Amino acid sequence: ELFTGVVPILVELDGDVNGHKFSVSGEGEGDATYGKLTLKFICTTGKLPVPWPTLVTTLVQCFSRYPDHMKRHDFFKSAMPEGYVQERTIFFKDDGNYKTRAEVKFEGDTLVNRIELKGIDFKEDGNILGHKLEYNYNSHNVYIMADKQKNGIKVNFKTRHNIEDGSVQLADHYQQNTPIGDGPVLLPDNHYLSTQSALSKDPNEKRDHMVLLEFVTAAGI
Amino acid sequence: ELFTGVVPILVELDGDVNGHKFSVSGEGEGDATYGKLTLKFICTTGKLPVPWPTLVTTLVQCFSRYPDHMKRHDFFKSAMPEGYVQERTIFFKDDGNYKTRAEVKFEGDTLVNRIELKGIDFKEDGNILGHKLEYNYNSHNVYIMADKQKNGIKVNFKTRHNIEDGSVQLADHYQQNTPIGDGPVLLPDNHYLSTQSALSKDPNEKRDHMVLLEFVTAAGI
Repeated sequence: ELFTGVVPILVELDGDVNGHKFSVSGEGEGDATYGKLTLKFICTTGKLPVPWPTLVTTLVQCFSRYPDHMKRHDFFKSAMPEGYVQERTIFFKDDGNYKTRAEVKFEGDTLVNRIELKGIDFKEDGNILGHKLEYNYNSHNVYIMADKQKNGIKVNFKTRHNIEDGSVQLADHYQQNTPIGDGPVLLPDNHYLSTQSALSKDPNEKRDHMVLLEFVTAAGI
Repeated sequence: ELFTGVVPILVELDGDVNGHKFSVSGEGEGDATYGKLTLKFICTTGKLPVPWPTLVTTLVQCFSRYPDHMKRHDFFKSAMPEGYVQERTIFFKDDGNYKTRAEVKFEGDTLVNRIELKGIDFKEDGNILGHKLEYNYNSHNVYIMADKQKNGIKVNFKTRHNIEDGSVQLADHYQQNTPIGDGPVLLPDNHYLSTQSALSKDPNEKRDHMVLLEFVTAAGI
């Protein structure tokens, strides 16, 4: 009954992309019984130096809806409340790469996601820094696998980002998750997450931000 | 001030796909000042004989957010309250094709969308009838153009539908809109609509349905 209701989420990221240091904080809530996510991200340092969509995947998979015949496959919630560490290396096709380490654990009643992001090799004439990315998101398949020795999961998927000239900027994600606690955790069979996201703005918010709605459900078994 | 607030939407579709006759009714509301859409679709005849996502585009572009420097390009709202007729022919790659005629006009305080859909040539071993389509949606670009002689717009875009085996079912849309009223209407310059949609289910709804959230904003000028 940790995720049986509506859970408050808090997100804090500190980033450095090509020297441009910045910070983002996010508040929202999630309902795992429905896989729904609702978060609001404010750039606490002023203007975000990278497109808001490139940070969607970095800014809580434990809120996925795992139908009941797939519950022994839910590593994410099996690691709670102590948590898990999520590390990734994201390669944006023909551009830079992000490196992120995050700790997501319950801190009281709130599920917290703290991250450190470092981006490098970003072209100034590229879509990322050139801010050529459109403000929206598509649906992707997130493929999971149990990582035996490490006692975790290896996740890996590709993301499609639309550019204003119609084209699509692809981003290769290489992900890993290992629990923080020393207790046993569910290693799952191979399977995937089906995610759908929609970005918008708050009509009454003055600060740079992104409003994100997201629906994620587990599948493949 | 027709679309300056929150407008109640009502949708009614009658369909025939390969002989399978069915009906859908939808209620929701839209806020054009924000391009937000929120609708709930119930299949009034029982079980929908085609995947719910193949009907998203058929089931109200006048709710698009048109930034203010693009207002003379908003044909959709320039045709109100009398309305416009939307006709389409949608070709699903290597499968059948839908034909739809719809009338969308204001009937009182409610913006109404009545449609007649006819689908044919659908493979039973195809993704459509074989119900192999995943329950989600991506973002697309809807390209508009003024149709001179006809006094309307010719719209045309392609849609991507994810299948459960990862792959993507493409759908080619050929669209036309002509006002119903005899009064002048805004013909616009070439431009496009950026749409994002997310599908979900009502936890308390027993009947076959689809819950859709959508954000659309105009761009290209």
